[PDB]
Amino acid sequence: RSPSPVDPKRGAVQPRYFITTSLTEKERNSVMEAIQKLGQRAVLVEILPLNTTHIVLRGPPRSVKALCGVVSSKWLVQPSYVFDSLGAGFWLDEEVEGGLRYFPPPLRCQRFLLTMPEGVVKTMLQRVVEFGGGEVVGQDVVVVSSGDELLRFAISRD
Repeated sequence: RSPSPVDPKRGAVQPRYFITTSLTEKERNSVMEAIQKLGQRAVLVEILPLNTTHIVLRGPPRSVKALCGVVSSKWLVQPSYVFDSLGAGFWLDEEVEGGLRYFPPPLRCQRFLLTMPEGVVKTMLQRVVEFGGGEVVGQDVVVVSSGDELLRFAISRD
């Protein structure tokens, strides 16, 4: 988060399709109202809607939707990205605002060995791996014992 206070860097003038994840109802409604107020080709719109480009979340990626965004090259931005852009009068540059985007998709065509017992956590991680174009092994493998390990792998590629 480092825009210039004089001439803050403008983001590209193009459609932005926002969803939110794991926000409180109050913060979600505030984010929605700000997106609608700023406009300028942004819209608040499967695990992710097929038209998703941006995911608003508070804090680091933790939910299934946030992890699917990490591995499918969506922008992951804090609520401040929306409120700061409304304050500037235009959509700010996502990277200057501290937004996260991992390109190309970091799990694509990679094989993952989930060294954990069966359960909802394993199931969710298999869904994330597949959402990112990877394969879960049922040798060139990435061993994962936690979602944190998969996340740290996904953000450290290229």
